[PDB]
This record gives sequence, C-alpha cells and structure tokens, in this order.
Amino acid sequence: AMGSMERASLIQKAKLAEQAERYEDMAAFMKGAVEKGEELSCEERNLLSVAYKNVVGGQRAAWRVLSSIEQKSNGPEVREYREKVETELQGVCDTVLGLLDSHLIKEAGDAESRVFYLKMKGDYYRYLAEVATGDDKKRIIDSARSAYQEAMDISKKEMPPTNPIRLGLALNFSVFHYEIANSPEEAISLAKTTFDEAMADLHTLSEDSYKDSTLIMQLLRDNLTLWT
Amino acid sequence: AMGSMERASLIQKAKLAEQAERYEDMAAFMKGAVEKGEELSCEERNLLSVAYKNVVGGQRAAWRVLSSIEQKSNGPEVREYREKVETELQGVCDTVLGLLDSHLIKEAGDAESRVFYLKMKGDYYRYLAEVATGDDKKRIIDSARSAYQEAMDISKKEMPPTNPIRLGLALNFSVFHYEIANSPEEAISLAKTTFDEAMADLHTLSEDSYKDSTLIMQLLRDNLTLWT
Ligand SMILES: O=C(COc1ccccc1P(=O)(O)O)Nc1cccc(C(F)(F)F)c1
Ligand SMILES: O=C(COc1ccccc1P(=O)(O)O)Nc1cccc(C(F)(F)F)c1
Ligand SMILES: [Cl-]
Ligand SMILES: [Cl-]
Ligand SMILES: [Cl-]
Ligand SMILES: [Cl-]
Ligand SMILES: [Cl-]
Ligand SMILES: [Cl-]
Ligand SMILES: [Mg+2]
Ligand SMILES: [Mg+2]
Ligand SMILES: [Mg+2]
Ligand SMILES: [Mg+2]
Ligand SMILES: [Mg+2]
Ligand SMILES: [Mg+2]
Repeated sequence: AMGSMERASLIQKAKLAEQAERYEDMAAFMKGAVEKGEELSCEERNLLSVAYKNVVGGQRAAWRVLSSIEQKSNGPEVREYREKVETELQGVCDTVLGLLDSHLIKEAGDAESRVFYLKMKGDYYRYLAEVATGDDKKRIIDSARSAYQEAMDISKKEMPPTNPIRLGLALNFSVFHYEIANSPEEAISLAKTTFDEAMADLHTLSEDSYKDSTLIMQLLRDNLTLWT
Repeated sequence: AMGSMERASLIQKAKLAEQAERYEDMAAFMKGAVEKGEELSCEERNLLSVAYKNVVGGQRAAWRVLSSIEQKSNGPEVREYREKVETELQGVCDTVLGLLDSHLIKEAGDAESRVFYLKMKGDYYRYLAEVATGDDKKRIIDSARSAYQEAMDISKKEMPPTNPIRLGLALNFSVFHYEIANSPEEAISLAKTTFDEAMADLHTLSEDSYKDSTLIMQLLRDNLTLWT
C-alpha cells in the first residue's frame, strides 16, 4: 500500500507518526521505506526498530494478560481471544523477519548495519519463541540463538566493547538465555562479562558517548540485580 | 465481521480486551454486540463508551500533535498525514453515531439509557466539531448542542442532581460550551449550578454513591478552577 509514496515522504511520515505515538502507522511507513529496496541509514534503522518494538510490545503485553487469565481458567472465549492476539503477534514478527530476509541482511556489509539487523532477527524469533510450544518452540529458539550468535561474533571482531549496538545485543542475548533458553548461568555470565569489558573501555569515550554506553550498562546491571 | 459470534461471547471478549488494553478490539466487539439488535444493559453501555472513548482519545491526541506541527510549518507530508488521521477519526465518530441512530436511541425509553446515548451523540458530534471548519463546523456544532440539550432536559426531569450520568453530561456540555461554542460564560454557569445542586443533594446518598458523585463533582471543580 505504500508503493506510490516517495521514500523520503515515508521516512518523514514515520517521524511524524512517532511524535503522534502512532506506532502501527510508523511501522507501515517504515515497511514501505524498506520495500523501496535501498539500504537504510543508521537513523532509518532506528526508526524501523522503534516502530516495530512498540507494535510488538503492545501485542506481547496483551498476550501476557490473556495467557494469565487463560491459565487461571484452566467456555472457549479466553483461548479464542488469546489465539487471535497470538496470531496477530506472529504476523508482525513474520513481517519483520521477512523484511530482514528480503533483503536487509544480505545487503548489509558494515558491522553497524549487519549486527543491528542480526540482533533484530534474534529479537523477533525470540518473540515468536515466547508464544511457541513443543518442538516448534525448539527450531524457533535455535533460529533466535543462531542470529544472536552471528551478531555477537561480528560485534566482538568489529566494534569496541562500549559500542551501544554491541551492548544492546549482549543485553538482549542475555535475556534470551535467561527467559527462553533456560540458561540463567549463561545469561549472568554474558551480562557480567559485557558490563566489565565496557567499564574498562569507558575512558576512551567523549561525554556524549559515555552517556549512551553507561545508559545500556545500567540495563545490564539492573538485570544482574534481578537475576542474582 | 462479528455477525457469527454469540452476543454473550462478544461482551465477554470486550471485557478481556479492556483488561488487555486492546481498545480497538474492545470497540469492534461492542459494535458487534450492538449490531445484534437487542438493547444494552447499564454494564454493556459502559463497555461501549469506554471502548470508543479510548479509541477516539488516541486519534484526538495524534490529531492535536499533527495539527500543531502543521500550524508551525505554515512539502505536503504533514498536511497529508494530519488528513489521514483526521479521516480515521471522522470514521470512528461516524461509526458511533451510526450505532446510536441504528437503533440505540430510538429504543431507549428509560432515562438512564436515553440520557447516556444522547450524551454520547453530543460527545461524538463534539469530536467531529474539533476537526471541522467553516459552515460545515456550524451544522456539526448544532448537532452536538441539540443532542446535549435533549439529554439535559430529560436528566433534569428524571434524575436526581447527583446522578453520575447527569453529572457527566453536564460536565461534557460545559466543555462543549467552553471549547467549541465559544461560550465560556455559559460553561462556567453550567458547571457552577451543576456543582451546587449536586452538593445540596449529597446528604441523600450512601457511602458508595457519595464517592461516585463527588468524583465527578471534583471534575467540575477542576474545570471551574481552569476557567476562572
Ligand atoms: O519488560 C520488558 C523487558 O524486556 C527486555 C529487557 C531488556 C532487554 C530486552 C527486553 P525485550 O526485547 O524482551 O523487550 N519487556 C517488555 C516489553 C513489552 C511488553 C512487555 C510486557 F510486560 F508488557 F509484556 C514487556
Ligand atoms: O484532556 C482531555 C479533557 O477532556 C474532557 C474533560 C472533561 C470532560 C470531557 C472531556 P473530553 O470528552 O473532551 O475527553 N481530553 C482529552 C482526551 C483524549 C485525548 C486528549 C488529547 F489531549 F490528547 F488530545 C484530550
Ligand atoms: Cl476472538
Ligand atoms: Cl480463527
Ligand atoms: Cl554485503
Ligand atoms: Cl499519509
Ligand atoms: Cl487520500
Ligand atoms: Cl422507546
Ligand atoms: Mg522516488
Ligand atoms: Mg496459536
Ligand atoms: Mg551494502
Ligand atoms: Mg445467539
Ligand atoms: Mg479533512
Ligand atoms: Mg426500550
């Protein structure tokens, strides 16, 4: 549906939708922009990520509310409506995964872009995993793992330990280990090593970069406090 | 689209959507329930009102953000996107007005139901008026006025001055006068007379009714403080 709108107008409208807190519109504008076929700049990758994280965040919050109610119940209505919200969530995740596979990741050659998109691939498979069950759950969990691991391998080779994308990737992979993979020790080890290596590299940063890095290190510390 | 779902299941799902903060779903479930053709109970009228007030509230907030940006700007993109949000808002208002006209108001014979639906008719014409301009704006403003006035005439004849529906109707009609009709003196007179007549009737109320009434009287007092 956004095929007739200029790329620059889609990006401008994504920014207006963010100001208006219209995240579904923001995601549709950014999907339109990706579908123009050109690579995304750093600012535009962040617009894509903010749009979809807010849309899926709403769906995840609702799914948790409904799943809770359903668990306590255990007519068909709660299960039906939880399944409706679940399907809509799966559709948003599949859309994002589709944009990454067609063709954002394959054209991303710089570390900052390739790590960003692989982290996104891990996060959306992780959201699919939260609602998955059984073996289905296993192949989805391994997809999330694989994407996070490739991103980590690149980030460790190509970025300093304070780089915010590297820090956020490590934060979310630690969450994957604690909440999805039933590996709390791996989660704690990852968050602690990430935190310690960033602290040792802070002396290299300007005031503004220091603020960016320490904000995410505080997220790692908040989890380590929750987990220990 | 809700034609195949039982009325009771639509109401149950509206309540689940409210818990999940899924207001668009809640509005669609309640639209489905109205379209079954049966009158709505007090609880169900309140579900209808909560659903649509939250959906239109989101649209109004976005419209104000975009209109502000547009005013400061004065390419086509801001105007285009403000118009998109405006059209979607107008559509929600027209949907609500349609449900009231087909056939909620005509079947509503009790004061509590008829005043509730006429107040709703005033509020949704008032939302249309907020985005209207010119003469178009005049006929919409008079529709809102007419609906509020019929509700007020019934409420004054049939309900005590502390009745929360009567109080909320007077609150919103005062807002209509201050914000839409450019009649701040009528707004202040209405809110003050409403407040004073309710205060004089509080002695008749139980503890729980007193809490319900005084909550809305505090809203009248908050406006009177903003307006004087
Ligand atoms: O509360 C959180 C914390 O999650 C994270 C913490 C650190 C890093 C990454 C995440 P996330 O990608 O799981 O959102 N996420 C979240 C995000 C959106 C919605 C809900 C809800 F509780 F409502 F389901 C939870
Ligand atoms: O802040 C308000 C206060 O409005 C009222 C006050 C008393 C009685 C009725 C109303 P309302 O029916 O105009 O919402 N309404 C409102 C409701 C939703 C959204 C926005 C936004 F500022 F974001 F556009 C404003
Ligand atoms: Cl459903
Ligand atoms: Cl289905
Ligand atoms: Cl490449
Ligand atoms: Cl638009
Ligand atoms: Cl158009
Ligand atoms: Cl009647
Ligand atoms: Mg072009
Ligand atoms: Mg399912
Ligand atoms: Mg490239
Ligand atoms: Mg039936
Ligand atoms: Mg228009
Ligand atoms: Mg009747």
